[PDB]
Amino acid sequence: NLTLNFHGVLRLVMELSGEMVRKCDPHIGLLHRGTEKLIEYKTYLQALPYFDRLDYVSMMCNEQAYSLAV
Amino acid sequence: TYKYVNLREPSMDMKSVTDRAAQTLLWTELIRGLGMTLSYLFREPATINYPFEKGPLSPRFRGEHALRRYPSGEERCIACKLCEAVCPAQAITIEAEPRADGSRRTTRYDIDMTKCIYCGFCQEACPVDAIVEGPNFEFSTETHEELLYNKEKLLNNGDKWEAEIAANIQADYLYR
Amino acid sequence: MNLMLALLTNFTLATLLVIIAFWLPQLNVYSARLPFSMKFFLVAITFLLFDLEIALLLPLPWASQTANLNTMLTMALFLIILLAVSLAYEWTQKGLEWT
Amino acid sequence: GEYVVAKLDDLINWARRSSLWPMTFGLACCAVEMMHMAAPRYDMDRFGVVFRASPRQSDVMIVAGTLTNKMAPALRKVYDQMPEPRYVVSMGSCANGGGYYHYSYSVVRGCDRIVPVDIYVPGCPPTAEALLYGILQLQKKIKREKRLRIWYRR
Amino acid sequence: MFMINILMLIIPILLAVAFLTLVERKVLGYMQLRKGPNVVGPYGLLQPIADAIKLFIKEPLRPATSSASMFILAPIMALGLALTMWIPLPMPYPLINMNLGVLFMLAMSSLAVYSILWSGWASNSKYALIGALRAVAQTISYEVTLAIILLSVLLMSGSFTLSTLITTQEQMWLILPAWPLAMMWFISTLAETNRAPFDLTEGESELAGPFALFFMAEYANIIMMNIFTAILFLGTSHNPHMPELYTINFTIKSLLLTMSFLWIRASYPRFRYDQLMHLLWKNFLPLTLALCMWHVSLPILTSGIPPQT
Amino acid sequence: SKVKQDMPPVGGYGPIDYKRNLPRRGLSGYSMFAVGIGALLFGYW
Amino acid sequence: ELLQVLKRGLQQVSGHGGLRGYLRVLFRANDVRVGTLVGEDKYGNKYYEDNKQFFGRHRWVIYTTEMNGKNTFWDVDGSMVPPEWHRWLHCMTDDPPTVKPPTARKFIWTNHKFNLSGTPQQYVPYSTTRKKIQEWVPPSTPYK
Ligand SMILES: CCCCCCCCCCCCCCCCCC(=O)OC[C@H](COP(=O)(O)OCCN)OC(=O)CCCCCCCCCCCCCCCCC
Ligand SMILES: CCCCCCCCCCCCO[C@@H]1O[C@H](CO)[C@@H](O[C@H]2O[C@H](CO)[C@@H](O)[C@H](O)[C@H]2O)[C@H](O)[C@H]1O
Ligand code: SF4
Ligand code: SF4
Ligand code: SF4
Repeated sequence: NLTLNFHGVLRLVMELSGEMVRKCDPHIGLLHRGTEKLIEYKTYLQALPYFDRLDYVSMMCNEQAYSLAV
Repeated sequence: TYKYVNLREPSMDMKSVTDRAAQTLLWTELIRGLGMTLSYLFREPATINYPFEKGPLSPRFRGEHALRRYPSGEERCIACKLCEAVCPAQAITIEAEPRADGSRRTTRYDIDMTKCIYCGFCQEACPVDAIVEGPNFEFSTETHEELLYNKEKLLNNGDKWEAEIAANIQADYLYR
Repeated sequence: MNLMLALLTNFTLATLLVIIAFWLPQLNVYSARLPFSMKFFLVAITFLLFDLEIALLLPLPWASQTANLNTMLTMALFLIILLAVSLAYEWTQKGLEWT
Repeated sequence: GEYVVAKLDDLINWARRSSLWPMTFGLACCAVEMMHMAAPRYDMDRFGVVFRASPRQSDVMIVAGTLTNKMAPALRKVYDQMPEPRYVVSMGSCANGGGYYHYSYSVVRGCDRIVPVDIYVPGCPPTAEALLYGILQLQKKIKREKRLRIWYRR
Repeated sequence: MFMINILMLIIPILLAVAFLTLVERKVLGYMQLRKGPNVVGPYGLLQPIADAIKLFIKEPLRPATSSASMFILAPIMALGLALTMWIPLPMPYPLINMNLGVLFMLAMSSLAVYSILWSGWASNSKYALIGALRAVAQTISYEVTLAIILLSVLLMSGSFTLSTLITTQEQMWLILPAWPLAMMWFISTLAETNRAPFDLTEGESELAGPFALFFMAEYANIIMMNIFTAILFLGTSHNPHMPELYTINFTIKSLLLTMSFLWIRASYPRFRYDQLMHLLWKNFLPLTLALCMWHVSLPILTSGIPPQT
Repeated sequence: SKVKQDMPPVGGYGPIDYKRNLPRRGLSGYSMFAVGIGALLFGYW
Repeated sequence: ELLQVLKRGLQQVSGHGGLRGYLRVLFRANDVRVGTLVGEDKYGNKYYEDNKQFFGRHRWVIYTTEMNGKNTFWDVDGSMVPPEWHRWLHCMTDDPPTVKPPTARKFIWTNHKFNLSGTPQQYVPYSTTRKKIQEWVPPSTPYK
């Protein structure tokens, strides 16, 4: 079992036997920026721009989801 | 309503089987792919000749900030602090006092351009069109400190860019 | 002679480029078993055995000048066919799978 | 002795700024605008900027996105492995000074706490054209270097 | 006079490689709806010079190498071997006229895998050695088909002399009687030089001066494979009183084949490692063995055995 | 003055294609093999 | 049409006023297209358009060789475009400042400045407010 230590940035800890993948362990949090906590210090309008920056490929869809909830 | 993207049975008659055999051995789909990249070779490229040519922008473009004046030269900003209150990044810092002529005016107006998210909420909140995001976007710096704007910097941007800023506001204010 | 000079020049130039590539101003004043599959050993060994028989096929362009073409053609095909049997054996014994 | 040194600076400065190979830390949103600067409209390759290079062959690091505390040691490790000369371009508000997450418990307030930065590109995100202006500005900065002139006055 | 001649081969090869890097970036650019280098010199003509100067004054970062001797040997071996592959090429006259020139080229290219092996041993890293062992396993596998395909073609030529391939193709290109072999030959060169869609050293690793020398060797080999493909399958007619007419036609074919490497790189995704091994061991090799059998029999049954000399 | 707003043209926009269009080209497998064998035979002769 | 293509290429040399002018724009702007001279600003930048070109390449500027005392023969910069032409060059409008001049104000900069970062003219931040706490100043005459 050979262990290998390696959109954004991802850390994959993998175990291989020859060519095969026995286990994939994604280690995330490399882009955790406490957005959910920051939103608690914003008004509802002030929080809206945070949703552009989640799935920052689908900005207005994220805006739409937040708007519908509000 | 739905459709199947990949639910088909290949025809198993000899002509169809030989067609697939010919594709496998003679690489026909791969040759077809080469035709597509060849066709692009002879297409005019989409590249523009920056900085001699520029990407199109609209009057609404949110760029570098600036503080504006009335035609007389009086500042438009009256230190209401609505911009500072709405700023999602807390990138605006304001102090004010009665000016020597009794006017309501700021003594500090800082924008930390490295906190700012260029959202334009400040120019929406301003009741007198004092703070705007201008059309400039070519103001990168060699140091961090150069991006911590004070009132002097922002007033100069207003005096520097007013000719364009006034024209852009003219083009879009009926949408606001 | 000409061949030895050509060889000397090629590797001498490669040596000079390499040592020059390593030395330039700068201006600065301040024995085990690899965790690697048995499958890759078999690829190397299979290459070796197939390579040895290609060594025996290399003389075929000259052998076709023979007056004994019955024998030459039979032996040439016999060899290539045995080469194919070797591949079919590797193949059917799962010597070519990577899983 | 002094004419030669000035011309030799010009040559090596020209070669380095004409052949700027970037390693992109595509950390977040700003990486999308970096991809657009590689895309046909701007085509960074036409300036001699290769689309992607490994760190060991890289001349410039573009920090394109938020740098979290969890990610900071890795970013420093990559920077230390760059061969010199090496330059850092900080792209966008997050990398510039923390931006919209500046007050977060998990965010580095500016990538210049971790590595020395040569150019700061403002915006959230900067437009692909704004990044290209920043890259060209770095080229102008390299053009002003006088390494051999200072070497021979030592 | 001969040392002049050697230099008239070596220096142009390195120049051709330098400007192949420009041509690759521009061809790929235009197939991608962009332009590629066009600022550094007119139409990017100074881009190779800027890149070369930049690479050679870059900091030469040597990590702790396990074997200093093998750290220097591998690039010297790679560059020296690459240059050596050109000395028997008839353009239309070779620098050295070898009776067994085809075998010499076969013998020399089979040593090119040592520089991969020695660089993994010199990398002082387990993962770099493993990557080097995968590259070797790929290279030697496709050596198998190249050698057998080459032998099959020479059964129509009758000789190991490279200039005999010119005589053999006086009336007609060998691509016509041997296009199935040409197809697999061409794909084999791509996998042999570790080119896309067989660029698995770059793909797998993704998941200064010395670097430049390895790169020049690799690109010198890419041009040479395509020169060899042009001689083997698209033979240019040679007129002894106007040898430069051969060289121009010869050069154009070689350039077009070299650009087809570029064209192919722009068009396909990459193979999986096991998938390119299956392509060789389960597809090309069975068909090359059958076509080797066929090409031994065909001259005998048509009464078309070529002359020994 | 009358309200003026971004609106579609009277009658709407013209039709817009969206279905996959991958046109069929080339010969049948029989013909392709026939040409290849024919080329080989000419080369052999 | 291969001949007509070459004629147009030759016309570009004439369009740029000879071989020297042709080679100057080639080495300064890497582009030898001939366009209609829309206008020239007070700094010497010249502005061209060609509406046969696709959107994005239909407008361009040839930067002056000297601006505010700086040699810009080789060192051109996007910030060198003054605001009144900036709107037209980026297609925020269809009217160049020659046809629709900007409104004049007494406080608007008469002289545009380009990006001054990294020069002695660079911006340096500071607090614009006055001291808030005033210290007691002891008397200058002894009387302990
Ligand atoms: C009269 C009697 C005569 C007797 C002799 C008769 C013989 C003639 C009839 C036989 C013709 C044989 C064809 C030889 C070509 C090799 C065919 C082949 O191996 O292709 C199959 C291979 C795998 O195919 P796949 O679909 O993935 O799976 C099948 C395996 N299970 O698929 C592939 O190899 C894919 C190719 C990979 C490379 C892709 C990148 C380049 C592709 C475009 C190249 C363009 C062509 C190059 C030409 C070069 C010219 C020098
Ligand atoms: C191929 C033809 C080339 C002809 C041109 C010949 C010009 C010779 C002058 C070369 C000048 C090199 O310039 C110098 O290069 C080295 C890289 O090795 C850089 O790096 C060097 O300096 C830094 C500190 O400054 C050190 O930490 C580093 O370890 C060192 O390698 C320098 O930052 C750069 O100043
Ligand atoms: S653009 Fe948004 S983040 Fe920037 S100063 Fe204005 S309100 Fe604050
Ligand atoms: S800029 Fe506008 S919103 Fe902000 S304090 Fe001044 S007047 Fe109020
Ligand atoms: S600066 Fe703005 S666009 Fe860039 S990563 Fe941060 S939030 Fe996203």
